Amino acid sequence: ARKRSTKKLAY
Amino acid sequence: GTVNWSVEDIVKGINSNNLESQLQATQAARKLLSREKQPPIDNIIRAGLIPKFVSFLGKTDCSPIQFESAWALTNIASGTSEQTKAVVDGGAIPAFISLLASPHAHISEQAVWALGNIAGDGSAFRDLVIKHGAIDPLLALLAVPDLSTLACGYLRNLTWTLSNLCRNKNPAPPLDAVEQILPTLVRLLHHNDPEVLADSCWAISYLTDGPNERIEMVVKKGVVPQLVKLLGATELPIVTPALRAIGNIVTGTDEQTQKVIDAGALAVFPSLLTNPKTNIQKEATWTMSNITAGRQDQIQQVVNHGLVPFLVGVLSKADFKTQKEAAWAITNYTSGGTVEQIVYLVHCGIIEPLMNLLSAKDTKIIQVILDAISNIFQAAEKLGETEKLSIMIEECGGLDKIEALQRHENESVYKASLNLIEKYF
Repeated sequence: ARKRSTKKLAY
Repeated sequence: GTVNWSVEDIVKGINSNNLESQLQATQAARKLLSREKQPPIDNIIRAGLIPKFVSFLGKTDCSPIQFESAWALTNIASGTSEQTKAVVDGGAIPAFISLLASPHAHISEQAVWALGNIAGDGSAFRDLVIKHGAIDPLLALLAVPDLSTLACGYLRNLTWTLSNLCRNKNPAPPLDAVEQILPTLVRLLHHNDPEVLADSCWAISYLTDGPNERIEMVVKKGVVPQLVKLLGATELPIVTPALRAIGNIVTGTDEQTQKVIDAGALAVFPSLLTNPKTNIQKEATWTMSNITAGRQDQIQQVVNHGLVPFLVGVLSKADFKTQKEAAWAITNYTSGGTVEQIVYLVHCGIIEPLMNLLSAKDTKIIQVILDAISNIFQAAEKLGETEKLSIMIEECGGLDKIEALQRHENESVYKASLNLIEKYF
């Protein structure tokens, strides 16, 4: 019972 | 005019001491770098043009060359980490920050875009953009009474750049920067544009991906109800980040999970746990597994919303990763649940799919299933109904799987199967 845990080009 | 230039001609134009020739050559470079098929970024860098573009960023009396150079540098910074680094090494960060306050909206938007790329490279350049003082001018651009007055593309770009400022870990963004950004992020989370909403949810999901103190920073702003509302949206690009943020939040303390529950989140999970997009099902089942690891009253709220049958369904048929998340959810349920809750789980038909999953090759899911079965057997022991549970497991064909796992390579599976067979079979 334990909890478990970009870029852009301008065209 | 400025279409299909060679880097040689661009260099000759930029090297001339004629500002108009420089402007035309910079526009030609922008057009080269804005082409969809392999833009020649490395050639432009090797030509030594980044310092010239950075210098042009400061030509206040020639706004067109400011815009063209900002566009070219944006597209250079959109590439690999080495190319973004080449942009940063030219001194572009302070120049773009100075352009944020330009009276020309398209130049300011281009600077926002470029800073977004630079910060999106990673935590180092993110924190460096923050250190140069970008947050204040960025947020000042959104200091309007009604966001609807702003241009749609401008607002979307600002939101995306802020999301990149909230992005990445090891280290996470500075606490003071997060506190400075959060109010504008809440305001944007209440905006009506789908892309702005999606990027705001992504920012929130970044900010909630960390220790409970970061999650607490987020939840004290009162965003959980809006996140639940967006969780029930029709646009998948909105539901995905909203669901990620809700899952991150429920990875925290029991009180934060309870804030998620009180906002009505569970009512959405009948659809999420049956969503046709496998990613949504996986994320929702992981979120459920983290909710079932909470208090017994929270498990009871899961029961009251009729979600146990949906977990049985996901366990019976789904992508294997989703089925493994469901196995984890069942094991947490059985670990923290009351005897009544566990017998209810059994009455919903969990044993047969839980046993059919023992045929998998993954060892971790097998161990999780064996732990869940051990917990169920413990509840039955407290009820004196272990023989009925054993008969049920035998009719499903699970005893065969367990006695076969007695010959498993892993030590934990070996020992758990042997313990089960020695104590109940």
